[PDB]
Amino acid sequence: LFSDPERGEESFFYRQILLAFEQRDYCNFEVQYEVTHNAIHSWIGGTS
Amino acid sequence: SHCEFAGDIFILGGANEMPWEFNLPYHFDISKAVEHLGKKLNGDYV
Amino acid sequence: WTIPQLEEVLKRQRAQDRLFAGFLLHNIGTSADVQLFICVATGNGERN
Repeated sequence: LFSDPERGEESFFYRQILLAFEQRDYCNFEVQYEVTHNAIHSWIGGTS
Repeated sequence: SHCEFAGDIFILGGANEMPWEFNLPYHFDISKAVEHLGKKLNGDYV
Repeated sequence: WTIPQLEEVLKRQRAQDRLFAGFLLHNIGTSADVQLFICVATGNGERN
């Protein structure tokens, strides 16, 4: 979560959030929206 | 690069010896060695 | 690529094993090039 060396200033989810904001129709807005929530669940959850 | 031993020749020389030169090329048998290499007799080799 | 990904790809290409050849260059009076030819041992041992 804190160690993403993909680029020195941009996070992992920033690209996703801009991509989700790009489109206009609301159904596709939702379908681009859920993945950030799901990925945070998977990350912060751990294997407990 | 398959190469194999062929044979031997001995030449007699001395410090005080008359300069001798043959009048004819000398013949040696190497047919067995070529057969060992496996190439045909009328084939090629070095 | 930028500095983060460059440095970790450098680390991950250092991680494994590899072989080098070492030369001792010196001036020869004219620019040229040199070729590398490795030789594999044979049955007779000759550098075929």
